[PDB]
Amino acid sequence: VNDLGAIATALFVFIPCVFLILLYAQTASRG
Amino acid sequence: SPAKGGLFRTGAMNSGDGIARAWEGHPTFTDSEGRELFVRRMPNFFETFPVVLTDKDGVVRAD
Amino acid sequence: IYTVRWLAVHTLGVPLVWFLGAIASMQFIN
Amino acid sequence: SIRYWIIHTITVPMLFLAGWLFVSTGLAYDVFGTPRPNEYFDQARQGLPLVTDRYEGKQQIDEFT
Amino acid sequence: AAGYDRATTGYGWWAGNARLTDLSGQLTGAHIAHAGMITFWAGAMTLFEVSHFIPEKPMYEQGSILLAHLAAEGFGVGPGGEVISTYPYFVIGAIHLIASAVLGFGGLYHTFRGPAKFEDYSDWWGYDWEDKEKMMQILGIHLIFLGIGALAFAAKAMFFGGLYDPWAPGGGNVRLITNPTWNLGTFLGYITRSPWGEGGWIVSVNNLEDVVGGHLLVGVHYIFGGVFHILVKPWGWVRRAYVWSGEAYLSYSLGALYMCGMIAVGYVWFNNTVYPSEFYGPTAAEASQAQAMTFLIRDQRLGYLMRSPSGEIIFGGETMRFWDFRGPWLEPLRGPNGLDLNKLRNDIQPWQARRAAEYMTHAPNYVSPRSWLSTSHFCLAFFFFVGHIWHSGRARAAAAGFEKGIERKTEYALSLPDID
Amino acid sequence: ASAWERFCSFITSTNNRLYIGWFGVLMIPTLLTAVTCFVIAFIGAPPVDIDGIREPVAGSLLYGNNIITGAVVPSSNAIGLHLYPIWEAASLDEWLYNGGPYQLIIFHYMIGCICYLGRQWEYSYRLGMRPWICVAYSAPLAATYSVFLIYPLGQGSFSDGMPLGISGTFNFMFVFQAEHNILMHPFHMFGVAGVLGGSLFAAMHGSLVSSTLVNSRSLHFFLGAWPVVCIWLTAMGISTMAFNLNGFNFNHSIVDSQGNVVNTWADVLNRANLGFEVMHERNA
Amino acid sequence: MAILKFVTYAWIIFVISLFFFGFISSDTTRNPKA
Amino acid sequence: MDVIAYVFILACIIGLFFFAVFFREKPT
Amino acid sequence: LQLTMLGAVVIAGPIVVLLVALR
Amino acid sequence: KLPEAFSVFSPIVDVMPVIPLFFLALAFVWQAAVGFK
Amino acid sequence: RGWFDVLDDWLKRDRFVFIGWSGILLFPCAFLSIGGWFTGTTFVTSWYTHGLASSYLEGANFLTVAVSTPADSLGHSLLLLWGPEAQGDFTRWCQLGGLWNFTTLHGVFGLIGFMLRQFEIARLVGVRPYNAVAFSGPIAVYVSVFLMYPLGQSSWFFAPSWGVTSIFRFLLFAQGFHNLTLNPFHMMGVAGILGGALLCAIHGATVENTLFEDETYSMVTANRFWSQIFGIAFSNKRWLHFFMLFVPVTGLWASAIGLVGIALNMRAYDFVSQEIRAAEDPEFETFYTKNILLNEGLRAWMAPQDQIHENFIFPEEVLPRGN
Amino acid sequence: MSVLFQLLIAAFVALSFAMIIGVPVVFSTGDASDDANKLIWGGAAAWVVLLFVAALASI
Ligand code: CL7
Ligand SMILES: CC1=CCCC(C)(C)[C@H]1/C=C/C(C)=C/C=C/C(C)=C/C=C/C=C(C)/C=C/C=C(C)/C=C/C1=C(C)CCCC1(C)C
Ligand SMILES: CC1=CCCC(C)(C)[C@H]1/C=C/C(C)=C/C=C/C(C)=C/C=C/C=C(C)/C=C/C=C(C)/C=C/C1=C(C)CCCC1(C)C
Ligand SMILES: CC1=CCCC(C)(C)[C@H]1\C=C/C(C)=C/C=C/C(C)=C/C=C/C=C(C)/C=C/C=C(C)/C=C/C1=C(C)CCCC1(C)C
Ligand SMILES: [Fe+2]
Repeated sequence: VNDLGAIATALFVFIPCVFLILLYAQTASRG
Repeated sequence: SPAKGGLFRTGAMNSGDGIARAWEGHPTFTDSEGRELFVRRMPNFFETFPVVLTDKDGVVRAD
Repeated sequence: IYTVRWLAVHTLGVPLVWFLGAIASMQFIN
Repeated sequence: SIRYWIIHTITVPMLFLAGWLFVSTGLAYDVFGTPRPNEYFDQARQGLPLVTDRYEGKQQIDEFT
Repeated sequence: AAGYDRATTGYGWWAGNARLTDLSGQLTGAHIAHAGMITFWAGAMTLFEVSHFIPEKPMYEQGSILLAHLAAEGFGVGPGGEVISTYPYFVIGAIHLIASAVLGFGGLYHTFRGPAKFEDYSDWWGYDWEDKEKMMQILGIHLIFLGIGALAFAAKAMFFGGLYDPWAPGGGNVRLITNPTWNLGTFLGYITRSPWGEGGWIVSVNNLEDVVGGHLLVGVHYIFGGVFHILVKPWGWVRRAYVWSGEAYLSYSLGALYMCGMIAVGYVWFNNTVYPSEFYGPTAAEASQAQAMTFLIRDQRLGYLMRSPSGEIIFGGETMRFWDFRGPWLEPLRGPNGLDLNKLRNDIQPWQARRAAEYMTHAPNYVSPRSWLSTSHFCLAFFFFVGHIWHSGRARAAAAGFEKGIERKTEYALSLPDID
Repeated sequence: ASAWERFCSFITSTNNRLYIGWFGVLMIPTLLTAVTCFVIAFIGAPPVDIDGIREPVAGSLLYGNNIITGAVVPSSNAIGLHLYPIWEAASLDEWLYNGGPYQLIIFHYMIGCICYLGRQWEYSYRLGMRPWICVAYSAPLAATYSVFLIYPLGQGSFSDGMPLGISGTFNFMFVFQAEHNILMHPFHMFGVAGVLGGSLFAAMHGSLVSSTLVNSRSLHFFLGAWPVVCIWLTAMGISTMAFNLNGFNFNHSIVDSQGNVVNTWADVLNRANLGFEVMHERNA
Repeated sequence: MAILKFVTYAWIIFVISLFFFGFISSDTTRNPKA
Repeated sequence: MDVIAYVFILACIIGLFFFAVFFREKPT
Repeated sequence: LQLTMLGAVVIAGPIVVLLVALR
Repeated sequence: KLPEAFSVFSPIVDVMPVIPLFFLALAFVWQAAVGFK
Repeated sequence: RGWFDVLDDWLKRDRFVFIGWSGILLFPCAFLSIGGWFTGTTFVTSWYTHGLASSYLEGANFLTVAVSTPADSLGHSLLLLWGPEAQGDFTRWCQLGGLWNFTTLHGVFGLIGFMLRQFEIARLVGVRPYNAVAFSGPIAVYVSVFLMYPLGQSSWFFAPSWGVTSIFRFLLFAQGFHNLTLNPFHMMGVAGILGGALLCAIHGATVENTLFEDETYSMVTANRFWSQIFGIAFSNKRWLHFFMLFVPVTGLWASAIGLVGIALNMRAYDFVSQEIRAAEDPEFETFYTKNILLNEGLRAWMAPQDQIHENFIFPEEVLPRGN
Repeated sequence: MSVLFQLLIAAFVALSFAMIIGVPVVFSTGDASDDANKLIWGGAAAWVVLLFVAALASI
């Protein structure tokens, strides 16, 4: 299979996920 | 042709059928009786095509 | 008396009736 | 009410018959080029009249006609 | 008029029959009229199918279903599934039409003329839904009638003409059953048989002795149970484990009818004994096996089998899915372990070889009576399941009191402790 | 405070995080069994002799497939409608080879679905609300029972049931179209109208409410009723087609006056069905 | 195998009995309004 | 190794279900 | 041919309705 | 085929089976008379 | 008050129906599109373009009438009634398939007029025009299927002919040649549509079954019911209805992108690793491979007659079979 | 007596249709009960008698 298939899947999984988690964390810290 | 690709077939075309190096020359086909027939070319649509060598007059000779 | 609604009703009904007659006529074709 | 009834009674069946006769008298076949049931093929003209050229399509149909 | 409007009942016209819940006389009239409808349909359809009957064509080719039911019971049939005369069918249809006339008269009479609420006229016929004893007794009486009916069917099978047994020698023949099965071990083996392909629950009955004995047993039980219901009270736990209202009884009946409809579909689609293939046409299994055997006959005439998963001799191809199918025209060519090839070499009597092709053509353009019955009654059974759910839920809620909506100021969810 | 009473008050209690109830008592084990076996047999499971011809077909992830192409293959053609419990099997490897996991999954799953409907009713009762969510839920239930149970019953074997996989579903759809011409069956047209119209009405209702919120009850009744009725109809259509009562057929309809046949779109559709069918039917 | 079959049968019977006795145990008194 | 990618995404989905069910902020 | 009896029944029904409808 | 005595009444039977449907339709006609009150 | 203000007020005046400025584009175009379809089904045949009998005069059924697409030789010619093809001859215009172009183009402008109409009505009433944004999805589907797809192909001949069985032919053609079911965007479209139906059904049932005994339903009871039955529930009404709006529209847009992809044969037709692994050994058989075989069969058995203009001649020997 | 039998059945159909029309009106509205009740019950009795007569007249 594509050697970049796993990398593309991983980055697709990760980047929006870390974005959303960062937004939620900097929301919840605030009152 | 740009109408023979795919959405997730990635990379350059040479990653596909490979890189060309030489043209084998125009081929011509003959049957037992010596009649000169031709192969019908695959249109853009078909992913696979049935090979059919037909007489120029429109009669299928071999396949 | 030529209200816009009159126009609309007729623009619908006239061809509708004509085509209904035509289709009925086709039904009796052998 | 009552008044329009006269007009519709006089007219609507006339329109119905208009469509009826438009089909029955065979006018539709000429108007729309639709073949008569015998015009699909001659006694042996079983080939299909398919257009092969964009530029002279109407004349080619005239040949097919 | 009064009570026939939305204001005086609370039910819209589209739920008009709901108004009949507590009007005993008119409700009884509606039931009687509806029974008249059913029997009118029976008689009318019988007369229609007789009027369009054609003696040369088979029933299943001809396309008759009410006639096949009578043919199974043997009214005017002969050996090998041949009619002798369509007169008894006419007799049955006419009787049903007359009975429908009488029932319709009674229904109209109670609907309009007779008393509206029997409670005013008398007390045996005046009943209220929430009277548990009265409902028990009525259920018992009707159970007794059903039991008499079942025993009547058994008596017909034993003394009056019998039934068309398609396991009689040389093709089917009308027979009178003389040795009913009564061993209880057989009955338990039938009940506790797997509903799956591992046998068949009750659909797997293949001889008529078991059918007649089963009807005998059930009629006896129905009469006994009716007497028991008349003579006793509902137990305390029974009184505490049900809902006692008209709609609840309707929902229970709906559930029972849904179950019966599914079972009837199973019977008509998998059974070739109590639905003789001579009349309803071959089952899907019978059609596939007949096709396989006819092809084998042709291939043996001009100069295919295999092993079962358990290792017997079965046919090959798709038809392996019907490896365990048993049939009258195929049973003589059996063996201890599957149909032997040697038997198929020289044991095919002419009538079996004719039945094979006759069934191969009519595989269920052409739609078998089995297809009609199966599809219609599967759809009916599913919708009756839906109705069972609807009415059971409504009965439970109405008995509880929250049927017409949640109460704004005493809402129950507002008092529960939050789960988070 | 009898031990039995304490147990009953535990199960039929509105303070659990998820309501259990008596129907849930059956729902939980059956659903857990189905989920566990589905996961196990979808990750890794041997090839299955779907055609009952000693030739296998693989469908698991560890045997090469991905999510789009993987599936749980239906039980073998030789088994027919026979239940195939593990303890009724010659050998575990053989039992896998005949497709037992499919049977396990579908049976536990169907029992769990019907018990889930019951649980919906039960909790609607326990909370004091009109109990007709279950009636609405009965439509997709009917659809699943059609593809998984009723169609194999009509066809005589579970090998004709729907595969449990994304591509298996499409293969099932195409074979069904080939053998029964479902597109030209009016009930499937009702189902298509049902789903498309349900989406239309959902979009309209959502847009209206969210635009103005910045008999009207009959509106929500119609919302609930329309797609449910259409799904009932299309499930019944599938069920009827399970008994060889196929849809409409207009092939070879118009004929020339002398005796020739003029093609219509229905003939093109029939030829497409012919292609699908002849590619099916390994032998004859 | 034999252990598995026994355990499965016992479980099915137990769960079915639980269902039955639950629904006969006066579960018409669980509604809010009651 | 694709199997690992698929299984990891699936396990993350199941964990998300667990947290979304038992750890949602209380509606009010 | 058979439309006569069907029309007769179609007359029979609503006539039965109408005779009550007069009172 | 009907008994040869009854054959004369063949057309009537031809409309018997579809009679029940009318009853259902009849209901709305009844509810048409009272104006769906 | 100039003529323009008089005209504007006259358009906005209350009637049985509201015209507005949008009406000037919507009503003529919608009416012409509908009339074109009715005429094409009633009288005009496709005997010369597809060699079919797709009209009532021919004796077709309601399920088999179709305003069939123009011939293949015309490419993407607009087929104006006065163009180089028709040259003002109405009969040749009909026979060549110009009714398809007439209907489709006037349909495009009718859809545009309808979206503008919803904008205008929402402007008059004074509420957010979420209805227009919702309707944006159907326009995307229409433009992707009836314009972009035949434009990416050889001719209008490959567009969906306006009908019922013709649309079914289009569906089967798409599966055979583009393997559409395996396209992820079509999968998102299917999920969107089925989820929209699911949302409509359960929302209706919930609102009916949490009615107060007199908005009008117990949101608290509904929330608790779904939380304890399913696990999750909407605790916000605005979110609930915006989600109902959002799901089907998104499904339609995803499917639209899928359809524009296959318009260029940029189709997800196969998985490379599966093809390689099947090439290595013939025992390896999965459902995807059998789907591929079905596609081969459908292509081979449909091409000789569907694309009659190509004069395909495949003998019985080359036709794939399950031997 | 075959023609007699056919005429009898025709009369049976006539009476049956007459009862079909009359019975709902007589039963629903008992405003003219004095003659209506006699009419309807006599029609029923004639119906029963005619059916019983035809029973033997068949053979
Ligand atoms: C489909 C699910 C269903 C089933 C099978 C079912 N019911 Mg109900 N049902 C009743 C009896 C009943 C009986 C005796 C019975 C079994 O014989 C059933 N039901 C069965 C009455 C007590 C009560 C009042 C019913 C009442 O007063 O009137 C009934 C109303 C109507 C419009 C009947 C017209 C039928 C529809 C047009 C369907 C068309 C089918 C088609 C013609 C078939 C032929 C094909 C054709 C295309 C050729 C009742 C109701 C009601 C409902 C509802 C929703 C149902 N049901 C549903 C069912 C009330 O609101 C309502 C209710 O309870 O409100 C309080
Ligand atoms: C007659 C026939 C002809 C062919 C030959 C053959 C041998 C097959 C013969 C068949 C004879 C047979 C099979 C006889 C046996 C019939 C049997 C076992 C019928 C059993 C049916 C089981 C049923 C209802 C289950 C009922 C349980 C119910 C309701 C629920 C009850 C309770 C619950 C849990 C909810 C609330 C209400 C209540 C009462 C508390
Ligand atoms: C509705 C339905 C469901 C329940 C059963 C029931 C039988 C009732 C069934 C009804 C069926 C029937 C009989 C439907 C009849 C439908 C028909 C034919 C309606 C047709 C109306 C016809 C119309 C507009 C035609 C308009 C034509 C126009 C502008 C022509 C446009 C033109 C074109 C196309 C070429 C250039 C010139 C010009 C003039 C611009
Ligand atoms: C109703 C309707 C539906 C939708 C709403 C809408 C407002 C449009 C409304 C409008 C119009 C319609 C469809 C009206 C339909 C009216 C009809 C067909 C009424 C007919 C009722 C027929 C009935 C009783 C027939 C009963 C026959 C019986 C006893 C038996 C008769 C007999 C038998 C078979 C034995 C031989 C002798 C004899 C007398 C022939
Ligand atoms: Fe809402």
